Formats: sequence, C-alpha cells, structure tokens
Amino acid sequence: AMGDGEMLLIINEYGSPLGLTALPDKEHGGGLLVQHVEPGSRAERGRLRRDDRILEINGIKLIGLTESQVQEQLRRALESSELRVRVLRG
Amino acid sequence: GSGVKDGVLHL
Repeated sequence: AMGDGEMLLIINEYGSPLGLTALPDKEHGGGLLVQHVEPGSRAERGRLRRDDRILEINGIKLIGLTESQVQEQLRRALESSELRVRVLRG
Repeated sequence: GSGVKDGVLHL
C-alpha cells in the first residue's frame, strides 16, 4: 500500500547480535524506534537507520501488540534465517 | 534471548 514504508532485509546470524538498539515507540502509535545501528553490522547492511520506526517483522504487524508480545515476536523472528522488516524512515 | 533493559532492546 502507498504510505506503508520500506521493506528491508536483514540476514540473521544465529547467536550473534545484528547491531540494532531499539525502544518501544510510545509517542507515535507503536512499533519500535531505532536508536542506534552499529557500523558494519548486519542491520546496517540491511539499510536500517537511526529514527526508523519498525512497523512489522516477518509479516507480523507490531502496532496494537503489547510490549511483551512484541518482545516475543522478536524472539520468534530471531529463530529464522532472515528478518523482513518494514520501516517508516525518520 | 534477553538483551532487554527497561524496555530498550539490543538485537
């Protein structure tokens, strides 16, 4: 849909950080706000940037989910070989 | 996993 942001692909390395720091987006309707992306990381290579708002991970929409549900869906997604992440740019 | 610190997530 028009207005739905950009779909990014991050390759998952099992057991290794992807290089993302995020926090719940309290003020803007939900999702995760990217605070930092580590240089050279898998998240950086997948074109994640500071102030991205992550709306969806591997097809699971984050808006409307509780904070605990979002954490659970992250854990689930991190069992898979890659993360398909839909973002709105800052 | 749990890189979770007062709502902030490290992934």
